[PDB]
Amino acid sequence: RWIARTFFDAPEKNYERTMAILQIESEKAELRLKELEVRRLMRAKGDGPWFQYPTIDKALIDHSPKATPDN
Amino acid sequence: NVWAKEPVLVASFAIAGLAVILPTLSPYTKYSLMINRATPYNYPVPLRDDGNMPDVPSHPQDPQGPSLEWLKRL
Repeated sequence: RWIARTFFDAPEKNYERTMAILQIESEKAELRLKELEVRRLMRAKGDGPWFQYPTIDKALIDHSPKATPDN
Repeated sequence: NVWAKEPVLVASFAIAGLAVILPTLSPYTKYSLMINRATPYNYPVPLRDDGNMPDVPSHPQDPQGPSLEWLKRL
Protein backbone atom coordinates (compact mmCIF):
# COMPACT_ATOMS: atom_id res chain seq x y z
CA ARG A 1 0.00 0.00 0.00
CA TRP A 2 2.87 2.38 0.75
CA ILE A 3 4.51 1.47 -2.58
CA ALA A 4 1.27 2.26 -4.40
CA ARG A 5 0.87 5.46 -2.38
CA THR A 6 4.29 7.04 -2.78
CA PHE A 7 5.38 5.98 -6.29
CA PHE A 8 2.66 4.67 -8.57
CA ASP A 9 -0.37 6.14 -10.32
CA ALA A 10 -4.09 5.58 -10.04
CA PRO A 11 -5.84 3.67 -12.84
CA GLU A 12 -8.10 6.73 -13.13
CA LYS A 13 -5.12 8.93 -14.04
CA ASN A 14 -3.68 6.50 -16.58
CA TYR A 15 -7.11 5.54 -17.93
CA GLU A 16 -8.20 9.09 -18.68
CA ARG A 17 -4.72 9.71 -20.10
CA THR A 18 -5.23 6.84 -22.57
CA MET A 19 -8.69 8.11 -23.50
CA ALA A 20 -7.54 11.71 -24.08
CA ILE A 21 -4.55 10.47 -26.06
CA LEU A 22 -6.77 8.38 -28.34
CA GLN A 23 -8.95 11.45 -28.92
CA ILE A 24 -5.87 13.47 -29.95
CA GLU A 25 -4.43 10.92 -32.33
CA SER A 26 -7.83 10.08 -33.83
CA GLU A 27 -8.06 13.76 -34.80
CA LYS A 28 -4.55 13.46 -36.28
CA ALA A 29 -5.35 10.36 -38.37
CA GLU A 30 -8.64 11.76 -39.69
CA LEU A 31 -6.98 15.04 -40.67
CA ARG A 32 -4.17 13.14 -42.41
CA LEU A 33 -6.47 11.02 -44.60
CA LYS A 34 -8.65 14.05 -45.34
CA GLU A 35 -5.47 15.94 -46.31
CA LEU A 36 -4.43 13.38 -48.89
CA GLU A 37 -7.95 13.13 -50.35
CA VAL A 38 -8.17 16.93 -50.66
CA ARG A 39 -4.74 16.93 -52.31
CA ARG A 40 -5.62 14.25 -54.86
CA LEU A 41 -8.91 15.87 -55.91
CA MET A 42 -7.31 19.33 -55.97
CA ARG A 43 -4.56 18.09 -58.27
CA ALA A 44 -7.14 16.27 -60.40
CA LYS A 45 -9.52 19.17 -61.03
CA GLY A 46 -7.47 22.24 -60.12
CA ASP A 47 -10.22 24.25 -58.44
CA GLY A 48 -8.25 24.84 -55.25
CA PRO A 49 -5.65 27.43 -54.27
CA TRP A 50 -2.70 25.01 -54.04
CA PHE A 51 -1.74 23.77 -57.50
CA GLN A 52 -1.92 26.95 -59.56
CA TYR A 53 1.19 27.36 -61.65
CA PRO A 54 1.55 31.00 -62.74
CA THR A 55 0.08 31.89 -66.12
CA ILE A 56 0.35 35.19 -68.00
CA ASP A 57 -0.17 38.38 -66.01
CA LYS A 58 -2.54 40.51 -68.10
CA ALA A 59 -1.56 43.89 -66.60
CA LEU A 60 1.06 44.31 -69.32
CA ILE A 61 -1.63 43.74 -71.97
CA ASP A 62 -2.30 47.40 -72.77
CA HIS A 63 -4.96 47.96 -75.41
CA SER A 64 -4.44 51.25 -77.23
CA PRO A 65 -4.84 52.79 -80.69
CA LYS A 66 -2.19 51.00 -82.77
CA ALA A 67 -0.67 51.76 -86.17
CA THR A 68 -2.48 49.17 -88.32
CA PRO A 69 -6.29 49.31 -88.04
CA ASP A 70 -6.87 45.58 -88.45
CA ASN A 71 -4.88 44.21 -85.52
CA ASN B 1 52.92 67.29 -65.25
CA VAL B 2 50.74 64.90 -67.29
CA TRP B 3 50.36 67.14 -70.37
CA ALA B 4 53.93 66.31 -71.43
CA LYS B 5 53.82 62.56 -70.72
CA GLU B 6 50.76 61.38 -72.69
CA PRO B 7 48.97 64.43 -74.11
CA VAL B 8 46.42 62.77 -76.40
CA LEU B 9 45.11 60.59 -73.56
CA VAL B 10 44.62 63.62 -71.30
CA ALA B 11 42.85 65.46 -74.13
CA SER B 12 40.60 62.42 -74.59
CA PHE B 13 39.78 62.31 -70.85
CA ALA B 14 38.97 66.04 -70.92
CA ILE B 15 36.63 65.87 -73.92
CA ALA B 16 35.13 62.68 -72.42
CA GLY B 17 34.50 64.43 -69.10
CA LEU B 18 32.73 67.25 -70.87
CA ALA B 19 30.77 64.64 -72.83
CA VAL B 20 29.62 63.17 -69.49
CA ILE B 21 28.97 66.41 -67.58
CA LEU B 22 27.84 68.83 -70.29
CA PRO B 23 24.44 67.28 -71.37
CA THR B 24 23.06 68.16 -67.93
CA LEU B 25 23.75 71.90 -68.04
CA SER B 26 22.22 73.00 -71.35
CA PRO B 27 19.30 75.22 -72.41
CA TYR B 28 18.29 72.78 -75.15
CA THR B 29 17.54 69.35 -73.63
CA LYS B 30 13.87 70.08 -72.94
CA TYR B 31 13.71 71.46 -76.49
CA SER B 32 15.18 68.15 -77.70
CA LEU B 33 12.50 66.20 -75.86
CA MET B 34 9.71 68.40 -77.26
CA ILE B 35 10.99 68.21 -80.87
CA ASN B 36 11.41 64.46 -80.52
CA ARG B 37 7.99 63.86 -78.96
CA ALA B 38 5.83 65.99 -81.23
CA THR B 39 6.41 64.19 -84.56
CA PRO B 40 3.46 61.93 -85.49
CA TYR B 41 4.45 58.56 -86.95
CA ASN B 42 1.09 56.81 -86.79
CA TYR B 43 -2.36 58.24 -87.35
CA PRO B 44 -3.73 60.48 -84.58
CA VAL B 45 -7.01 58.62 -84.18
CA PRO B 46 -10.36 60.35 -83.64
CA LEU B 47 -12.29 59.42 -80.52
CA ARG B 48 -15.81 59.35 -79.09
CA ASP B 49 -17.68 62.67 -79.13
CA ASP B 50 -18.14 64.24 -75.70
CA GLY B 51 -17.25 63.97 -72.09
CA ASN B 52 -17.60 67.76 -72.42
CA MET B 53 -13.85 68.24 -72.53
CA PRO B 54 -12.45 71.78 -72.93
CA ASP B 55 -9.84 70.17 -75.20
CA VAL B 56 -9.73 67.77 -78.21
CA PRO B 57 -10.69 70.26 -80.95
CA SER B 58 -13.11 69.15 -83.66
CA HIS B 59 -11.26 70.95 -86.43
CA PRO B 60 -7.53 70.67 -87.28
CA GLN B 61 -7.61 74.44 -87.90
CA ASP B 62 -9.17 75.20 -84.49
CA PRO B 63 -6.47 76.52 -82.08
CA GLN B 64 -8.08 74.92 -79.00
CA GLY B 65 -5.53 72.09 -78.98
CA PRO B 66 -1.89 71.58 -77.98
CA SER B 67 0.20 72.47 -81.02
CA LEU B 68 3.85 73.25 -81.70
CA GLU B 69 5.10 76.69 -82.70
CA TRP B 70 8.76 76.85 -81.62
CA LEU B 71 9.95 75.14 -84.80
CA LYS B 72 9.34 78.40 -86.64
CA ARG B 73 10.06 80.63 -83.61
CA LEU B 74 13.73 79.43 -83.29
